[PDB]
Amino acid sequence: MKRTFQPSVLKRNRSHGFRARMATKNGRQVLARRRAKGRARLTVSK
Amino acid sequence: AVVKCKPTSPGRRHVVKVVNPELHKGKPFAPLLEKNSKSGGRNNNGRITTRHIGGGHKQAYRIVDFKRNKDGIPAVVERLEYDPNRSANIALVLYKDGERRYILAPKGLKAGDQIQSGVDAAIKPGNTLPMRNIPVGSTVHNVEMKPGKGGQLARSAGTYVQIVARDGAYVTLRLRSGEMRKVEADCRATLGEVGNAEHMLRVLGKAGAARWRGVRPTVRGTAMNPVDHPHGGGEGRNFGKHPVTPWGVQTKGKKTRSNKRTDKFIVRRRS
RNA sequence: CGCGGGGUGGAGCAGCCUGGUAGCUCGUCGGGCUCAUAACCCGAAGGUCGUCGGUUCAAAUCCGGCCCCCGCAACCA
RNA sequence: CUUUAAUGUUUGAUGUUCUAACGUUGACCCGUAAUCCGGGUUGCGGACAGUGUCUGGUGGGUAGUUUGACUGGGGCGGUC
RNA sequence: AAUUCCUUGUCGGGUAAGUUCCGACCUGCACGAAUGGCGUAAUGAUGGCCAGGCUGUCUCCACCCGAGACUCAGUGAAAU
RNA sequence: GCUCGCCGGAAGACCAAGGGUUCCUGUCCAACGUUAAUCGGGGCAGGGUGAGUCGACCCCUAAGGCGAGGCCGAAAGGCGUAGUCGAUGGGAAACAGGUUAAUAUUCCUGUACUUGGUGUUACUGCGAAGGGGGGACGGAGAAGGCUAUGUUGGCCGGGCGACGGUUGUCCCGGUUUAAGCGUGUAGGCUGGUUUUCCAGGCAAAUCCGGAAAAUCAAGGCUGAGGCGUGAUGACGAGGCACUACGGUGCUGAAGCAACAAAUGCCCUGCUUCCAGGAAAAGCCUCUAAGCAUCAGGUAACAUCAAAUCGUACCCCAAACCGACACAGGUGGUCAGGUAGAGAAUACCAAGGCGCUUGAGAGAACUCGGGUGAAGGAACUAGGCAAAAUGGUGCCGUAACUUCGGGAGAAGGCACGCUGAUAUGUAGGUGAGGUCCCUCGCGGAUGGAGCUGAAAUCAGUCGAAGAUACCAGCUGGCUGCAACUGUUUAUUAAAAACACAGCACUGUGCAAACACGAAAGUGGACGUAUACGGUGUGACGCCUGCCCGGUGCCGGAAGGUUAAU
RNA sequence: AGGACCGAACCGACUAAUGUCGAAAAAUUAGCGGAUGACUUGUGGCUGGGGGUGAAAGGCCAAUCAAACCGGGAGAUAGCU
RNA sequence: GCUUGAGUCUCGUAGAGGGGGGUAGAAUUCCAGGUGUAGCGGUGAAAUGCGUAGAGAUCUGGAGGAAUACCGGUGGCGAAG
Repeated sequence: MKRTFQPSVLKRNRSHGFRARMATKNGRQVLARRRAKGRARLTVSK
Repeated sequence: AVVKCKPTSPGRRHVVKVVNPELHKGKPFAPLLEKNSKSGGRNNNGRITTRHIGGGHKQAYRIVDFKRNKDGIPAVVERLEYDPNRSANIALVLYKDGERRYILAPKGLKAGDQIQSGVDAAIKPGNTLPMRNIPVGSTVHNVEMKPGKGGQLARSAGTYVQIVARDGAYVTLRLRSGEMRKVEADCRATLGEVGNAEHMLRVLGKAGAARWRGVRPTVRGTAMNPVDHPHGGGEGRNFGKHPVTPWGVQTKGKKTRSNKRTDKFIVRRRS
């Protein structure tokens, strides 16, 4: 079968990146919530 | 010239190709081309507005000047080019001053003729001039609506506009549909009929003959499920609903024209 | 088994609904027109209102039992 | 009172024309190397068009919903 | 008949025997002309039927070759 | 270590992606591995990735995204211009050999190349966000010319051989060499050169385009490969020498010819058909606002810089994605010998592995298969399954048909090995010799050597000669659908959808329609031979009656009738 | 020339068998259809929940679809167990 | 060879001979405006149809398609149509 996860960091960072979230208001809510729970990994980035 | 091919395979047996031995088999003029990357019916919001469009072949757009603003200077037709975007052809025309431009290809026009743009033009098919200097009952095309737009009406294969009367500042036209409308008489119209008048007789043949052009399979509503199309559902092709569009509005009988801003200029209408 | 409707001169249909009088066309009989027929014209007759009972001043009519006839339904696991 | 006549007056319903609202996804110039936009001339329409409030009609395109019970299983017929 | 309830309708052909198939009869419960009608060469991992070749499908199984089953040593689940 | 067995267009050799040290050495065996384990992609410590030419970053853009103003919208925000990002695209430059336990076009040796800064000398007009050329281009087919590469001959080195012959037309191994520069071939394209004029290129222009004439017939541009140079170099079979017994040190002959020949290159070609096949910059060229004893530009030369990150290993898998060391999935490239049309298939090469449970037994039964007397669909829902047909050349081939088919119809025939025609032919390739010559990578003539079908006859052998793998079951009646194609990923692949074609109808451009509160896009940078919708569904012979009810179009006098 | 024919790579998925606590949450073996096109796939962006997409099945939208996933209304409500 | 067959050349004559492209007027239908009023149309008679939403009739202008009055004659022309 062809699995539902063919990883590609170029494509992965364009979507779920730090700046991609920081770009819009809806995304800015996410960084707020993530930091609200005290989650060490705020987003997917090295 | 129209030619009917021979059945060497299922699907080829119904093709008829309009072949032009006069059309230049080389390459079009360089400075008059630009990219015209497809859309597929999408808009700014990325949603499909118009159905059955997308895919197909890639075509380069030829920027053709419908204006005919280079006044008076005589021009010579160098070569006829095949235009993928229009049903008509395009002629590589060179003026006397040393300028190359594309224009539409009128009917009785061959390579090497002489044309001109302006009120000083003689009555010869291919010449573009204001409509108040043209005899009534003429046969023209590429007619404008504003002094400078470029030309809107009669811009496809084998279509010809008939001027009925020239009463005052307005000229009564009898369009291709049969609708008669008055327009500002100072709008330039190109004499004669447009060529490529065999385009109508072209029968595609294959399903791809329509596919590589740019269309998509038009799905009938009665095959769909009622949630999708206003028609649909049932067990064994059932119907009963009055024919409508996939958005509810009535089709097969309902005049949707309602502008009123241009209703004033319109005299008669298609019956 | 159940629901709705029907049965009327020889034939096909009204009138029933809202009860006291049964009409129309064709057919039948008689006469006339033509040499004769058809056709047409004139005149007259013919109906237990399917059957029985009940209610009633009055019943083809309203109700019910039965016979005949037609349409419809006779289902899902 | 009924039928009617001229004038004044009172608003209203058509028609034609005009320019100043407005439109202009017409041409040219500038801000500007920018086909978006604005501004300025001008040409074409023109008190329409279009928009806002109110109003009738159409309206499954869309939405929230109703669609009885008894019942010798439920439907059906019957009934309350 | 992708349509015929009664129906395996009736006749003829095909098998020794044919509720399917084929050609017809019209008595079409309830075909029908762009919710297309009647035909049609080629095409079809399509549906139904028959003939030939061919065979263990079957008549009726037998033997043989390998992987498990079985035994030994090691490890070591599951539904209930 | 010696045999055996498997893949070998892969189960091999390398890149991208993605992982994130899994790479190497020493050491250890609790836990991990479906068993043991002194073993390992496991634990522990240490070691390992070296760049001006590869990639990324950089310069330049597509789809598309963000988007100063601005337009729009309850707010958020939406759209979009100038701009600015965004490769899978374009653009400057390296090949060969050697080495480490592990990296190397990165390190060493040898030999070259590119783009800029700066300075001197000799000359000279340079100069933009502006203009032109260029970059720059489709599918398919065919032919010629080559190379990669293989076969073979010759040559050199070694051998002459544990059962029979084997100094012979004998056996084994090697017989490799780049980038760059020079030459500019086969071949491709285009007529060159000069003067003048010009409402064209938002300005200018000597550049480009156009119109006149003058002159000559070539010039110019491009271009694989070959040949020299690179290289009296390197490498190099195999010996001579030391073995911590892993390998190191040293030396080292031959190194050419011929034929066959690609899907690589020529080809970003040529021909042809049509559905008519990115953009921008680098690069080259011309001028403007101007600057001109300048500044800069062109050629040669001296010299300096070329920074930063990535680089180990896996990449058809015990390391990526599948919960697992999972019979699955994963883009691109190289891809030998024999038979063969072939990248199929059978066996082999370089190379890599025997799949992480094994030893016995030979019961029923089950799975994967072999063979099968007599019969041959009697099986069964049904010829499901198996069986069988299966290649090339030639002969032959019906009803019907849209005149292409049908058809590879059906049905048959000939194939092996040796000799001969011919100490291997037709044919292909093609040196030496000769002559000519606008003299070279040239042209005719010449034909050895090399290579090599098919055909006919004759002879021989077995049961069988397309001997294996590989490799059609055929025909007839008939329903549906024209046909290719698409579809329920994970029970339906069909008669369903689609389809070109037909018809009615909507739409005169700020088009109808659709998305969107709107602006603004799409429709279309199209305009009635055009666009949206519905219905039917190739082609052929046709397409009969009804406007009652419903829907819709046209006409509005009257009646009815809202806000006001 | 061909939505041409036979047939690998590639795509797809008709039959049978094994499998059904499988080697695997649709695969393996043996045969299959397409294989110059309406072909195929890589890289990369656009379209989004009554919306998207759709050669139309109510199939597809991260193993989930006649209205996805996550959180919040919410300890929804229950004449039901 | 000849020339009376047949055929060519030099010059004129009559003709709806044939094909292509233009153009004119009458008449009919429809369309727009104005005048104007209950019939119009039709047949043996009648009726369908048209009409007070204003036809027919009459005037003005226009859009369109086909056929060519009188000339026209048992005239001409053509192989025939």
